[PDB]
Amino acid sequence: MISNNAPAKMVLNSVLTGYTLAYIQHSIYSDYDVIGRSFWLKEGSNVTRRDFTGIDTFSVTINNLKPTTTYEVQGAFYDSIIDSELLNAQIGINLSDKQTFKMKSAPRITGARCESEPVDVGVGAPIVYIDTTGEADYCTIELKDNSNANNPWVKYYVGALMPTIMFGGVPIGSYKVRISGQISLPDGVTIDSSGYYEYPNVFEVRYNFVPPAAPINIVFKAARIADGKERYDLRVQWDWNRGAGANVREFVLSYIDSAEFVRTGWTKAQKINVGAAQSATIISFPWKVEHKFKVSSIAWGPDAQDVTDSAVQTFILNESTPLDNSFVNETGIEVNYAYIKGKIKDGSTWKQTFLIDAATGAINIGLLDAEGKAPISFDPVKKIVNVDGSVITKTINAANFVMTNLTGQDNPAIYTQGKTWGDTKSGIWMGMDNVTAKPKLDIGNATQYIRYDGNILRISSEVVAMVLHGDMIVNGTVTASKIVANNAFLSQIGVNIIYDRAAALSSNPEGSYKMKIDLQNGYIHIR
Amino acid sequence: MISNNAPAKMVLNSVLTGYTLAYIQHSIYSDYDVIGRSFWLKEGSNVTRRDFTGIDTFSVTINNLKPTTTYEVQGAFYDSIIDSELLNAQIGINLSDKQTFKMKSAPRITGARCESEPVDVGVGAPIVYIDTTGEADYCTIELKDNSNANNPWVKYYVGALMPTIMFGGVPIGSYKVRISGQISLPDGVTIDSSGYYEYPNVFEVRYNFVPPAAPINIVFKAARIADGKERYDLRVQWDWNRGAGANVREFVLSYIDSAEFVRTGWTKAQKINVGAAQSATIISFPWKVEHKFKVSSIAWGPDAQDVTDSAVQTFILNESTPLDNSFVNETGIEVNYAYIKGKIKDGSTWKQTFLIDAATGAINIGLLDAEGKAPISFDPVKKIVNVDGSVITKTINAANFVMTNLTGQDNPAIYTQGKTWGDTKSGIWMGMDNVTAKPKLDIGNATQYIRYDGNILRISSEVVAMVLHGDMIVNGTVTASKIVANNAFLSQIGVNIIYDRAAALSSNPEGSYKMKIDLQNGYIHIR
Amino acid sequence: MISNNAPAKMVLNSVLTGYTLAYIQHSIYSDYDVIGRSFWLKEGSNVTRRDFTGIDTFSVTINNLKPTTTYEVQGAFYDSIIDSELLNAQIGINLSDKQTFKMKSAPRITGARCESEPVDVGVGAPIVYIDTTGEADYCTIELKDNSNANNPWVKYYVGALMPTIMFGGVPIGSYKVRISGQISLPDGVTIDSSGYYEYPNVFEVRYNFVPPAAPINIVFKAARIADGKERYDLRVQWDWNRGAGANVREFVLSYIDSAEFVRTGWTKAQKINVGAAQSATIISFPWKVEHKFKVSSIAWGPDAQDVTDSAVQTFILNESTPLDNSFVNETGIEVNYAYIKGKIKDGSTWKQTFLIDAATGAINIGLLDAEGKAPISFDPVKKIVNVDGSVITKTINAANFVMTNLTGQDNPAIYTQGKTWGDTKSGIWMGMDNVTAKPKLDIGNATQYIRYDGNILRISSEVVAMVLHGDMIVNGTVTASKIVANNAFLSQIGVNIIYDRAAALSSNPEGSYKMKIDLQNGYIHIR
Repeated sequence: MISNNAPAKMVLNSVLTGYTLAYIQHSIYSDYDVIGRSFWLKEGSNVTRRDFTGIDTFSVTINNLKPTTTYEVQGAFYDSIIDSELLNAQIGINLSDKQTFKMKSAPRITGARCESEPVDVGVGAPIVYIDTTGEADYCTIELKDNSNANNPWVKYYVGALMPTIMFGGVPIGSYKVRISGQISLPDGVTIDSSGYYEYPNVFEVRYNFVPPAAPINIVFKAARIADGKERYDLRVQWDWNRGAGANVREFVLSYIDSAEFVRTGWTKAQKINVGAAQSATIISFPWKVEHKFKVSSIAWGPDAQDVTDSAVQTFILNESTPLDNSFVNETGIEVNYAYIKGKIKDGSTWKQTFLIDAATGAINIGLLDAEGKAPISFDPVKKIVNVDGSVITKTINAANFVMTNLTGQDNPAIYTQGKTWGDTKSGIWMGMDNVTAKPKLDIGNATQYIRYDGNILRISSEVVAMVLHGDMIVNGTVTASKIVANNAFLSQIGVNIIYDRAAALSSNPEGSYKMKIDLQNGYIHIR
Repeated sequence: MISNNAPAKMVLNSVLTGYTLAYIQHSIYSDYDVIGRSFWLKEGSNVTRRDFTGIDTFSVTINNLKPTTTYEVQGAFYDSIIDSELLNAQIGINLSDKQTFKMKSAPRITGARCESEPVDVGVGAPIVYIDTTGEADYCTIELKDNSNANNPWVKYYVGALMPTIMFGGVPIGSYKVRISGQISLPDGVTIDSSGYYEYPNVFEVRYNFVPPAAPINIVFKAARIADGKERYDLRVQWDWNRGAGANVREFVLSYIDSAEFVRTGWTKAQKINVGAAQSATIISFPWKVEHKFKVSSIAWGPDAQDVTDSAVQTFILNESTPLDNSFVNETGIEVNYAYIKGKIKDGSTWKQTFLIDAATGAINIGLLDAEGKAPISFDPVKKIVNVDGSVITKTINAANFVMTNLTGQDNPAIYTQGKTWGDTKSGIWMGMDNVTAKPKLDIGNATQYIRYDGNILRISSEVVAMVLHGDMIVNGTVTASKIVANNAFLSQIGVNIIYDRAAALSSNPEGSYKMKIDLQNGYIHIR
Repeated sequence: MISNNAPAKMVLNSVLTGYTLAYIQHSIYSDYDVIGRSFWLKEGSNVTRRDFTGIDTFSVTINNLKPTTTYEVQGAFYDSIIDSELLNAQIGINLSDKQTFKMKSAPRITGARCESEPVDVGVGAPIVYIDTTGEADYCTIELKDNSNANNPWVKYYVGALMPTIMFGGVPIGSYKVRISGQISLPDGVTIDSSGYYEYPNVFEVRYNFVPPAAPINIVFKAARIADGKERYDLRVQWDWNRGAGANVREFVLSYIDSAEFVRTGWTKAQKINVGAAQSATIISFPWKVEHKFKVSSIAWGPDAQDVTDSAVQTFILNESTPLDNSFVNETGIEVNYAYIKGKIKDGSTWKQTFLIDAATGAINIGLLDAEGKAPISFDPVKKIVNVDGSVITKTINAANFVMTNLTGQDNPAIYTQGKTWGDTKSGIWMGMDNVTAKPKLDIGNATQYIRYDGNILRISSEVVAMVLHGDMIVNGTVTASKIVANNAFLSQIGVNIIYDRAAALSSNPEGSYKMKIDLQNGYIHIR
């Protein structure tokens, strides 16, 4: 009736599994003869045995646990009654009920990625999205600069595991992430770590700045003029779309002369700043000289910028298709590319005085009365110098005598307008008449006057009509109808019938005489 | 003298209170007959009893703790000596001193709020301010997209509690936060959680971009001209204030013609970019044509922008109140809106030659000598064609004979200036004199000349004065004072007293003769 | 053979050292008479002793540990067999082997610093770099606003220690950091803290915005003209470098008139916006009027901006060194700063008609035939009014008779060009000839005409040549060669030899007569 009742059945109160060790909580013992414990483990197909001599300890910590497996543990006590052999056999020794414990998996990375919002401008925070799927309580994460050969590892986040671990403040450059970890145990000193695990491939952080797209739908137009001077205004309009790249910042409008691009390309070209309205204007655009127009979509990134330009689009303003042209405000001196002129506004009669036209070289002055001419207007085309009138004239240098533009029917002459050779009026006419080819002339009326034609003259008037300043040896014939004188130193005579001035000047020349010597019929009558 | 001394008094070494369970540390036992422990709890007004059979365990973990209350716990041991009845009575059984333990409150949220700095431009980090006021050691925080019906919860921060928990990197969109938690215990396996606690109302994250305010205090001014051509320069100045909205970015100056706004509104309008100086300029502004001016305060936000405009303010430059006008640099061809002219600079005498004025239509040429006229200046107003002098004249087409502008006192005439009909000078005068209504004329001196008046003539001169080219039947009277001839074929005679040229041409016509037949007194003297 | 074998040797299973307390794990006891433990500690040169009465406890927690030292601990048990004296002596009492434990150092700060990327624009996250080098598991970090006298401390990060602790979201203003900490122990209730440790000197957070540098390498140039009107175009180019300050944002080009800066400085000055191309252009620049040009490098910071300007650089365009000048497009009215003119293009002959030059005051009209003159061109310089021809002339006001510009050798005269006094031609000549100083004249041919010289006349022609309208008292001499009449009322006579018209008019005046009374030789012949 003497026996050694074996120590009571073994129970396992609590199990806490580390990565490579499990801390197991058990019950108390008896039998006064115990030596230790004999723990059996079921790996799934193979079994192992361990021994823990010394009983003062109140819990056990198995080690050398094969990674990633659920084990079944068997508790037990043994005394000197049962030897090592029977312990191997496990008969007579009490054993625990079957309990299986899970090994917490190592910290596993499942996704690493950099991301932020599409950067518009300025400096923005780039976030780091690293995803882990293990289990621990003191996980550690480290980064290393991939660029250089040596890079003392750097640890940035230490804490509990998460499906997605995100933290900012990382530098942009190359950095690859390793993963570590530890698991705690109620026994204070013991602490189990995990093997380092680096991602197979590095990743690179960068700002989300992306070059934008160039503007499209370029359209042109212009306002014809300003008030005067024909200042032609050119406006540039275009549409820029959205959907790819970065949010474009402002623009820059660049253009150059057509004839200047050929000699040199897009250097020294005309450039102006642009607003956010997608349309800038040139207020005084050259006329008839073409131009190459380009619009640039300048972007802006946190570190620098980059520009995408539209395709070249040349255009020139001409007399075709202007709009918004209500700047024709008459000012009295209307300078235009097609003409420079001076006019005087009045009522509804735009009375114009001065003009120059670059279409026919016409030069006009003074108000118009002719169909297309004015008193002192001009026309170098089909040249003509046309003028009239002169309030003050105290001089000439050449005669201004002949009349031309018709060799025969503009008779060279200075005369009274409206009267000529053969008019009863008392007007005048002088010069070289050409309807007779020689000078005509007439001064005075048609009865008391002086007439002349190039060949001959007719002066049917007297004067007081022989006034004498010299001695005459008459080369013509001296005829007459009557004669009164004081004496006569003659040469040869004629007197048909001798009257006397005793009768001649006396009344009736056949009057009182005393002897009439008629030499015609033997007539000597003596009284 | 036989007794079972009850197990010694019970002490509670340490207490650690979880949310729903308290881990209590106790002392060791004796008496060889113990069964377990009998813990009494004082809720404040009601008591509960629990039993823990089995003594191998070294500490206890009460459960089912009513939330948010300080409990008084009573430790105890009991043996088979005292039954369940006496255990209920609690007499003879030793009891512990009175200790009260506090239950740590659940994780409580007290404030949730999004905030950052007022965004000027670019992408900025929006922070999330969530405030919790509980107590735990493994607090968890999760966000959920409020927008969609289904949103797999997301956990972002795991760590110790804090008065204010702030973490960035959250998306802008809708997100509401729940709160969880756990509390650890020295016993490894046990871990107590907390019930989920979602904020009653969601909150929405957004950038701190706010529309700015429009510019104010609009003021205009202009510089009158450029060097020449009267290029009028218009400047726009305005003041933009600060204190509300976002930090404005740049501006855009838009304006349109007055007469064009009526037909169409703020479309196809003139627009230019603006700087940060709050003032942009138009270098060649139209003259006398009004304009509607608006200045836009374009903002810029991280995702997009928005513009607040000022009120319309129309203005036109005129002859009133220009400034900074020191561009009057004479160049010799001064084109102006009020006149186009050409002048020659010299010393302090701005000698001007050419002119056209858009105030009176005046057209001027050549240097001035008259009060308001020049030799070939003009004035279509009160029209007059004024010219003088001609170095070369080889032609005319009409006579240029009459004189007008005074029908009577500008006598039609071409004559020597300074001499006329009745002057002793040897000058000339011709034409239709009108102070007598008919031609006056005089060629030569006052003694040997030819005079004429429209009616009659006076030629007091001779010629070699009867030169004869024809035969004369005299229709007047042929008088005379002396006569010399070679013969005479007469008709009737008169000879008072018969002298002879034997005496007449001979000296003393009463000289040598031989018989004088005087017919007056019977006088026949024969010698 | 009776003895009290002392309790077996003392072992120390595990040691966990707090800041001020160490939790030591030990073995179990025996001997039925124990009282407690006697722990000896080796500070390095001095020893201390402690006692722990009561054995129910299974581990010990020494306190009052001198900071920052490695201690050697000695375990022990004692029974009533050995008294306090022998316990002090430590003979007979069993003692433990020698174990030394390290005290974890307090949380030490080694570096505090604010840093971010150099801010270009917008709001950016400023990070806080605080470096700690201690050891704990619940480290705490707090910030305090240095500016104000009272600032309720704020705690922002709670977690494990790290070589460098970085967290964002801090306000910019003044903030100084303190450091705290705690260390956990397996015994649940006990928790050991650390003394507060504030950095000796505060630090201030600020954005990394820094003022940029002004632009350099300023260079000027211009395009001469537009199509017409001589619109001079001025371009401004400059280079801005990189390496210090912030990334400059855009620019602003400001300039003012030279003569206006003296009166007032850089106020009311001309200003235009600028693009990122570092070059803006003025399309119509004043000519010959200098200008002061400044280019501003406006920056942009998260809160506000700041501008650094370049040095003043004045320049004026003149006839020296323009470029890109291919805007000379003839239009027929070429307005220029040096001349305003109107010309008519044709073939390779740029036929020019109208002109005004601001170099010599020349005014030109009509096509040119002279070396430097045209029919109605002008030259107020060395003044001359030159004109010719008039298609219509119906009026004059002064004679236009005299000829001048040569007092003697431009004879005042209106005459037929190419003929004068002494030519056989039938032309004319009138006026005041000056080579004789008095009028010359001739009308008609050289045989039947009227000649005149200022003094005398020669009319070698007849008329039907004595036409009589009055009665003549001849004041000259009336000579003759022949006489025919009807009667004669004479005064005194002469008749040499009495013929008769009975013979005179009859043939042979010596013909049929009847008595010839010759008074010369006593000759009375009677028939």
